Amino acid sequence: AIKCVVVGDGAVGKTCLLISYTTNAFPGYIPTVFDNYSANVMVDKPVNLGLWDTAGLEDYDRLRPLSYPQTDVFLICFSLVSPASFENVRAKWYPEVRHHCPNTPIILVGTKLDLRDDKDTIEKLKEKKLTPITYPQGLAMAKEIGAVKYLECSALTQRGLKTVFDEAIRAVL
Ligand SMILES: Nc1nc2c(ncn2[C@@H]2O[C@H](COP(=O)(O)OP(=O)(O)NP(=O)(O)O)[C@@H](O)[C@H]2O)c(=O)[nH]1
Ligand SMILES: [Mg+2]
Repeated sequence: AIKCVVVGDGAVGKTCLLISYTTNAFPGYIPTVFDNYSANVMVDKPVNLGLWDTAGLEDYDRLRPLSYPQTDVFLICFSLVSPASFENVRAKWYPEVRHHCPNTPIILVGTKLDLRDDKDTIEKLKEKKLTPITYPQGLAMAKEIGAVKYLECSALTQRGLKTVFDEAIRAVL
């Protein structure tokens, strides 16, 4: 099995992405405490992928890193429509992962891709003087954190969803 650990701010869509990917179902917001999912996947070919779905809420900061030993690949996730979560990629998640796992490959994943170029979402953000994260900004952030790939997905439409796991696996094999 490959151990893939998924981290990122509360509500960015970690659980939706894992459940959408393993089951084709879309939940179902219940904040995660901790869950383990597993998929037998064909990449490039069969793989047992163990997915560790972590708590994004700050109450679990002291506990979350207990999950980290032995990880094969990390997914650091941020919502493409939440600039705070994007800044936390380098302000919180990158350092927390690296504190514990200096070497383990990171994939940076921008989530809720279906909302990024949604007009109502862009309007609401604009009122707040903010704008969705664009692909080149995500790429710059991937570079700044030495992520091995930057990928965008939607758990809702499944755009980009398979490639996230193909690349997590390619990162390890
Ligand atoms: N529009 C859209 N909404 C999404 C998508 N993925 C998740 N959401 C919404 O964002 C909310 C948070 O989703 P969830 O996966 O539970 O977030 P989480 O990162 O696992 N939060 P926690 O760290 O607290 O477990 C849910 O209401 C969910 O339906 C998406 O791909 N598109
Ligand atoms: Mg969750």
